[PDB]
Amino acid sequence: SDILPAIMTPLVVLIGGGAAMTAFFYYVER
Amino acid sequence: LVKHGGDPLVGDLATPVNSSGIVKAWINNLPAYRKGMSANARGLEIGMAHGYYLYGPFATSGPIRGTTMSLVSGVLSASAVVIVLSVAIQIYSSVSSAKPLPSVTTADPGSDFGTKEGWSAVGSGFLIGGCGGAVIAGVLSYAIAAF
Amino acid sequence: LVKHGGDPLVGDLATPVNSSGIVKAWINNLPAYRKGMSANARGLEIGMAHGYYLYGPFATSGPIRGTTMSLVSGVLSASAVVIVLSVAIQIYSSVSSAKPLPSVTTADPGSDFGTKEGWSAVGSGFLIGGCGGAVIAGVLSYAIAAF
Amino acid sequence: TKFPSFSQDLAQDPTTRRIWYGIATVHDFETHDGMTEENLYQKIFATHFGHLSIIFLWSAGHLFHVAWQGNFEQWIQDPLTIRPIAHAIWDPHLGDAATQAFTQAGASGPVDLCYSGLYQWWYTIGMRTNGDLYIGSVFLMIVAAVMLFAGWLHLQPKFRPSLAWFRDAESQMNHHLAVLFGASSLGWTGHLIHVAIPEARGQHVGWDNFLSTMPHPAGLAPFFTGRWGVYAQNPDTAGHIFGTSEGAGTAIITFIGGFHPQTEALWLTDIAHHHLAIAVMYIIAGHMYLYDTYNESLHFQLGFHLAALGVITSVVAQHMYSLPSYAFISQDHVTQAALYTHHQYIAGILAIGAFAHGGIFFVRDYDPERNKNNVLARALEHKEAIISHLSWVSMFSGFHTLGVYVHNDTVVAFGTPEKQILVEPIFAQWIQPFMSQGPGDFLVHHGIAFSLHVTVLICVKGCLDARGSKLMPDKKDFGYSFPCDGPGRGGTCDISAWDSFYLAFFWMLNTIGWIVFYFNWKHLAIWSGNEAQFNTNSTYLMGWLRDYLWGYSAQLINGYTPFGVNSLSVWAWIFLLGHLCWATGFLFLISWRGYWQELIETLVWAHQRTPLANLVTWKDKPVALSIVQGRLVGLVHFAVGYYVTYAAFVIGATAPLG
Amino acid sequence: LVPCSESPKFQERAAKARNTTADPNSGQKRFEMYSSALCGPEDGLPRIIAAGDFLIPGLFFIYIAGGIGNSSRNYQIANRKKNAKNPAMGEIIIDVPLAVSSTIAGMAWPLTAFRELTSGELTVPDSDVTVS
Amino acid sequence: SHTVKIYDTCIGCTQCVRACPTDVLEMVPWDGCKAGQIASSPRTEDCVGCKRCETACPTDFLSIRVYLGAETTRSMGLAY
Amino acid sequence: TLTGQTPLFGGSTGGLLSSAETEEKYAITWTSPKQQVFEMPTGGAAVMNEGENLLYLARKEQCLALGLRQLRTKKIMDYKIYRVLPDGSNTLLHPKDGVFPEKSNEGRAAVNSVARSIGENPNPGAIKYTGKKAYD
Amino acid sequence: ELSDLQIVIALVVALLPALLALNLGSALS
Amino acid sequence: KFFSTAPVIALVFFTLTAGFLVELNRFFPDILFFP
Ligand code: CL7
Ligand code: CL7
Ligand code: CL7
Ligand code: CL7
Ligand code: CL7
Ligand SMILES: CC1=C(C/C=C(\C)CCC[C@H](C)CCC[C@H](C)CCCC(C)C)C(=O)c2ccccc2C1=O
Ligand code: SF4
Ligand code: SF4
Repeated sequence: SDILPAIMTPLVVLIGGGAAMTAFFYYVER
Repeated sequence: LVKHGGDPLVGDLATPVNSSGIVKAWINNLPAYRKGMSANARGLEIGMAHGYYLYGPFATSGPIRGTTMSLVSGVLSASAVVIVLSVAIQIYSSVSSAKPLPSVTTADPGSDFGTKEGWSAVGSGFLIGGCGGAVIAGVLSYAIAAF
Repeated sequence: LVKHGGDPLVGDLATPVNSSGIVKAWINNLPAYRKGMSANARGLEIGMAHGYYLYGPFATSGPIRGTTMSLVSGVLSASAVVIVLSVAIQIYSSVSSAKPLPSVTTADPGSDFGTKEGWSAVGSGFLIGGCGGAVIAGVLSYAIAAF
Repeated sequence: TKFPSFSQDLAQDPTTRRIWYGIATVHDFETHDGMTEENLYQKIFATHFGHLSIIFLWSAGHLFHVAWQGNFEQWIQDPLTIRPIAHAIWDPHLGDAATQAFTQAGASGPVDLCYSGLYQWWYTIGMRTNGDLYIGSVFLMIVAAVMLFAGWLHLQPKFRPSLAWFRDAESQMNHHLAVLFGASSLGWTGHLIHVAIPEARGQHVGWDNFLSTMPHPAGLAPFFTGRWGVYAQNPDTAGHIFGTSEGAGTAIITFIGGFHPQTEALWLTDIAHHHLAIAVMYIIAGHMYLYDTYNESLHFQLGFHLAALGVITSVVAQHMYSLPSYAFISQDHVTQAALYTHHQYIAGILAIGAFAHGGIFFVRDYDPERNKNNVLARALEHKEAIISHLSWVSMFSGFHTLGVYVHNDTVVAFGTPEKQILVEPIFAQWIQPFMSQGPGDFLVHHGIAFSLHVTVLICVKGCLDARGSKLMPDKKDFGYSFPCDGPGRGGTCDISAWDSFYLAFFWMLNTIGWIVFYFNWKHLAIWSGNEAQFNTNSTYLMGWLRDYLWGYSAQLINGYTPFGVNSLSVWAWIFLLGHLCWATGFLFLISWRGYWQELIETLVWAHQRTPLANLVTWKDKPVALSIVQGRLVGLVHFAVGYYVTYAAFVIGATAPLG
Repeated sequence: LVPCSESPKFQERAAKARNTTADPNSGQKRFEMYSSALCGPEDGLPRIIAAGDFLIPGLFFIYIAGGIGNSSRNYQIANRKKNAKNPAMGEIIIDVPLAVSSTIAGMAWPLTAFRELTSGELTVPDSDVTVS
Repeated sequence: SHTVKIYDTCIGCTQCVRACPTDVLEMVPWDGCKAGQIASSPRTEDCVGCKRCETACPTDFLSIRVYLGAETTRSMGLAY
Repeated sequence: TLTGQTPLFGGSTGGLLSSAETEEKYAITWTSPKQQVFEMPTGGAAVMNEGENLLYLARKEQCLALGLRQLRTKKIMDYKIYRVLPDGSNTLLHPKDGVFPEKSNEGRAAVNSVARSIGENPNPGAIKYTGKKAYD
Repeated sequence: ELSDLQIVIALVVALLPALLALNLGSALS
Repeated sequence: KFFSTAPVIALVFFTLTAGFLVELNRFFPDILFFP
């Protein structure tokens, strides 16, 4: 779990940010 | 070639740039507008064109450029961008009600953009096209380099 | 969070696992169930997800593992599995009449599964998605390994 | 469109204003559609559990990261040369040069140096291994789990507290004083005596052996009988090294005074004594224990509590550098500058927040009939007077301070520094941990005085004129935040009370900026040994520009050069990010809505008329941000910029020096 | 903190001095004058302590400020008594006779202040003072 | 939309109504004042909020007061 | 059915956008003595034809700006403003009574007239959680 | 010095407030 | 009339006050504190 940074960071920033932005988009556009 | 206003009260001016024959020919026959395409087809062509185009900036300009791995960057980057656009199409369509309105350039836009069905079709197209585009451009880059 | 029976005569208990909000949110928005997707799109997402997942066991665990050829095994294996599932969808749809029934978790399943049209669409999606998934996962495995 | 659920006015807005105003009003529960005071208090109640869960997961992150990625162990071994570490950097964008440069404090990979004195604080309170931290972290995640569980359970109607439990504020006040403050204070003395002080004296206390261990040999016998003497045992020798047996005393409660010489910090024993005393006083006062308005208005309550936390955090900053209570934090200059500047800026935010909610009170909650002749009624009775006086002391202090600084600049420029109006701070000498207050210190103190005056001038002209004025007699009608009353009466831009919070945030930043500027320049001077530099050059403003800003910038801005990166690269960059953010604030503060609304009209045209692009359209008609949103985004940029720039500069100034 | 004479830094400053006025001796004259005041040992720069330093020039300043304030006030009274409409050619255009009379009655404000304070002539009732 | 409320002290100068660019305001007959008129605001779904009305009103504590809320296409003044 | 001749205008970009179709146009119809030239509110110069002229504009303020500033200046006070929905519902707005709102006419109620003067409006403190505004 | 077992447990614990935050957030909406 | 007007009146007055203070400073040396 030295690599956990290289997984957690893209997951949270890119994937989570993406999913968050998508969800907030649905939320404010529905 | 002169500027004139079709329906003068509407805020659009037919110009040699929006209403010319050569232009109308090109615009109205691009896969967004071209008549008699399945939405999926519209998307597959738009996708392929963009994926293929998108490969280049990424492969050429990015951080690992020059190296062999640049081709892989190019393809994955272009495909990532296409996946993000695929998401954009899905979420757009999810919340979109609006239909493409007839314009000076395109008298009959169509329904493929303007129905949730249409956009889903277009997006499925666009995704497959785009990632295909990007892969094809990397394959061709490797091909031409080798040859 | 308590167990209760919607339509108590039906053999379906609402539980925190089948009727919770977080769960209903997830399940009803998975591409099987998500509203406003073309069947093709449903399939393309299900496919991509599974192809991409399927690459891993095959590449990691199979007989030629560790070697470079393992990535190719992974992709072809996952794609083979997807082709077999594609066959399964076609033959299933061929002989299927049954429609997804409304359940506790999914009040409006939809028609994309439940019409021969829907399943053919989904299968075309699923195939392209799955083999794409598998290829993408091999491409990314090569990419990350190189980087 | 559904969002925002709570406000139909907005939800039916066909524009992008609906999304912005939604997010802006999403926590003004009072103004939500069909919000009864009962539901209001219940909602508020649950939110607070959310906030606290956040604070705990925040703390949790601190401990988790320092455990996993920190150098806390290596640091406890060499706490004066090892740079303590905040967390790992994983950033795919770093070049090899920058990974090398951020590979610091003997870390395998790229790290961020910590500058919150968290290492010092944890060493002081006894933590000595990554295990202690990891357990703190997992514990605090579980605490947050509990606090979240709590807010959930509470909002559930089973345990939904009715208006009663909140109407009982007096009970809550007494409880806060004793059951919370007093209890936790002596509990903390518990921790100190049982774990902090032992571990300080080189004796390991775990959770499994403190039941075994007794803090004081004479402990039980002293307890309840002759407690004062036994507790004051052999005091720790000056020889004593922190976390070693060498010179270890046995006293657990003392009044030794001054600072432990090894760590240059307040004696743990003195702190334990302090807390025991504080606990006794608090519990006693609890047992022992504007009324109308304070209970009526939650705005009055927050306002009061913000003004409170304002002064408290100011004094925390003022005391935590003069009277260091953490081991080795006095020697870690960057951390001490960082913490002072941090807490002072948070002080200024909490202060101005006080006056903000003040004005909100005066436009939402204050009934003039309800309180016939209260303090507040008298305050409004002669607004023109309170304002004229604050105005006068502002113009006075201002004219003279600026005049003197400008006089000094002029004569020093003309090469006759003799002629400077150097005024000695006599009263400062009389009162005087305390550093030499010269004529520089005098002038800066008056600067800060003046600026704090103008700040309160503004954020009271705000909360007083909120109800109205000759220019707008009935402001209470339009409320706290609204653009203007239009160009009607010579023009009414920025006439709202919110506008006064906006205009006063600038002064708050100016004031705290002068405060932390003075702090940091003084301290950099002493920490370089050139206290002469401060003393000689602090009397004219070119000295501040040349010696403070110009002079201490060099390291920071060389963080990255064409020649290469060093560890200060990330700070040089943040420094610029803050300049950019600040300046971006000027875009919104200076250019006002109409310019933009015309421009955006043309972009709406271009979009609708562009083939291929026209296929997609907005759901929400694009509009320029609102008048007030312009002011707000302006201010948030200006503020964020201000803070980020100065934080970068504080770190980059102090770090190379040490 | 110590007489400038005593302070060795001040003597250094005195040796090499910049002449403000045309006359060569302005620098030396300035330092000689400044010798009286107390100056900090390290700096050797004259300091100001809150009677000669601040109180006396404070008094002079206040006299002049009171003079100019009083003169303006007197001229305002002259404005509101000279004509039915005070502003028009009463403020924009300055009546030199009224102004010079106001100035002459100015600088007598210290004696005048006692009379003004008596019966609160200067202050106008809160009731009268226009405040929304 | 913006609520336009006309208060007791309307001296019926007809200044507001001539100001309003979306003609929200109609000068109606009223026995309350010497003017014989008052200001009425029927068409407040067309109130942009310019407050040219308030700007034109000459009464101290102007009778015409516009109160901005629930912005619509017609308030926000959108061609598009 | 709101029939007139469109003023001779070469076309602009200042005109109706998608909202004209999607939501609601407006139309100003006026009687011109002469074929004179007037500033188009969209930007430009158009020449009103002899007699009834019909102009489709995008908001009421555009219509009432042509009318109040230019037509009324040319002494043309025959202009009528119609909200036009997509279905073709033409609804006379501006002279709803047939008389300019500045001139007092009967059968026009006092709307949003407030009894109490500005001074006497209630404080919000009092009315907190009633859902009544100060002006209301 | 911090072992993988510990990193995992920390994550699994942190998952608990995550679920409960989702729950409380839902409630407050 | 021109003399009455603020701009000219003030111009003369301040060109006098400024010159007066300049002249004072010209004659008397740098005065930091009252002697
Ligand atoms: C976030 C801070 C940042 C900023 C503001 C920034 N960069 Mg970089 N940045 C670049 C350019 C750039 C530009 C032009 C630019 C201007 O705004 C910026 N950047 C700005 C490239 C050199 C580089 C590549 C990024 C890269 O490849 O991105 C993809 C680029 C694409 C998809 C856009 C191409 C635009 C089209 C050509 C437009 C075509 C018009 C056409 C006529 C229309 C008609 C068509 C038809 C009808 C005829 C990049 C980097 C890179 C990074 C990173 C981290 C950054 N950046 C960072 C930034 C790479 O690693 C990476 C790095 O490795 O650097 C070498
Ligand atoms: C036919 C006799 C046979 C049997 C009974 C058998 N193997 Mg093998 N077998 C394996 C395991 C195995 C298991 C676990 C298993 C148990 O029944 C068996 N086998 C059994 C692997 C070691 C290996 C790999 C085969 C290979 O990788 O197959 C693919 C594995 C896959 C697609 C299944 C993975 C299952 C998922 C992970 C389930 C996860 C679900 C998830 C929790 C749900 C939630 C998801 C989300 C919502 C969160 C294999 C071999 C292999 C062979 C061969 C010939 C065999 N076998 C043979 C057999 C390989 O060459 C090949 C050889 O190379 O060996 C190294
Ligand atoms: C049984 C009716 C049928 C016929 C007659 C037929 N296919 Mg298909 N068929 C293909 C080829 C093909 C060829 C070259 C061919 C005639 O020459 C046919 N087929 C003909 C491949 C391109 C393609 C994938 C490979 C394919 O399945 O096998 C390759 C084809 C072979 C060697 C030629 C023999 C002709 C067989 C009668 C087809 C066998 C299909 C069978 C149902 C599945 C067998 C097991 C399978 C998992 C491999 C295919 C599909 C597929 C299906 C299905 C259901 C079919 N088929 C069905 C048929 C997939 O979904 C599946 C699908 O992925 O596509 C949508
Ligand atoms: C599981 C325990 C954990 C906690 C409590 C925690 N982190 Mg980390 N975390 C970071 C910040 C952080 C903050 C600000 C924070 C404070 O709340 C925490 N963390 C807290 C960044 C330093 C870095 C960014 C990558 C990234 O963020 O990693 C994922 C982090 C996760 C799984 C922890 C989630 C738990 C937090 C309690 C959630 C806080 C929510 C907040 C209270 C609600 C309000 C939102 C607010 C925006 C308004 C990071 C790391 C990282 C990890 C890991 C494993 C963690 N963490 C773990 C944790 C990276 O690999 C990775 C690391 O290795 O980087 C090298
Ligand atoms: C800054 C001074 C201030 C403080 C400290 C403060 N308030 Mg208020 N405050 C509230 C409560 C409150 C609480 C519980 C509280 C706790 O202490 C405070 N406040 C405190 C609610 C009653 C009410 C609800 C507010 C409101 O509804 O909140 C929603 C607003 C939100 C979601 C957006 C906020 C965005 C931030 C501004 C910008 C953050 C920048 C970020 C760092 C990114 C940087 C990038 C990177 C480089 C780091 C509120 C009011 C309001 C104001 C104002 C001006 C304030 N406040 C001011 C303050 C309203 O007008 C407003 C009001 O509605 O008045 C009529
Ligand atoms: C620049 C500027 C603008 C224009 C700026 C605007 C309209 C903001 C521009 C949009 C920004 C870039 C973000 C909007 C787009 C995001 C992509 C939205 C994401 C969130 C969605 C899910 C809602 C103003 O409107 C304005 C108003 C008043 C005073 C000053 C100014 C001002 O300075
Ligand atoms: S905020 Fe803008 S609209 Fe309002 S008064 Fe100021 S300039 Fe006019
Ligand atoms: S509110 Fe003013 S403009 Fe309107 S009718 Fe009354 S006096 Fe005339």
